Amino acid sequence: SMNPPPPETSNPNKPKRQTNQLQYLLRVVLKTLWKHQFAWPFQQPVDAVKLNLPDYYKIIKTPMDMGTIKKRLENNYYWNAQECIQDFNTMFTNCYIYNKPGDDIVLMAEALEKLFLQKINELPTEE
Ligand SMILES: Cc1noc(C)c1-c1cc(O)cc([C@@H](O)c2cccnc2)c1
Repeated sequence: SMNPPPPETSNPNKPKRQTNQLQYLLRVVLKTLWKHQFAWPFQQPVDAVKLNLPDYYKIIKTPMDMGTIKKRLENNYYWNAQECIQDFNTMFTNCYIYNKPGDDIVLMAEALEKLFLQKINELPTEE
């Protein structure tokens, strides 16, 4: 079995812009979620081969993870904060679609999501 290519993190054709909100997403939001005790399953793309989940990429067609998000932030991939917020949302929603409501991995995602939303409440206004 095989994993798909990861989500795009480099594209010289895509216009880029640094914004105070993007800087906050890296320096506050991502950094805080990354250090959380439940972050580890989310720090890299799901390796469906290693985890013996052959159905994963049949069910999840818009994959996303914090490793990818970290690279997109550090390598200035984004034009705006909404693109980055959408990536986090995709990551959470994927987890909830693929797994069962009770599952440990779901409780971990929910903890991270609660935290994420608290941090998004302090998103600075655009300079
Ligand atoms: C994220 C995500 N979304 O769907 C799946 C499935 C994962 C996932 C990713 C991993 O890297 C490891 C594990 C699994 O071994 C685990 C981790 C923690 C608790 N309970 C189970 C699950």
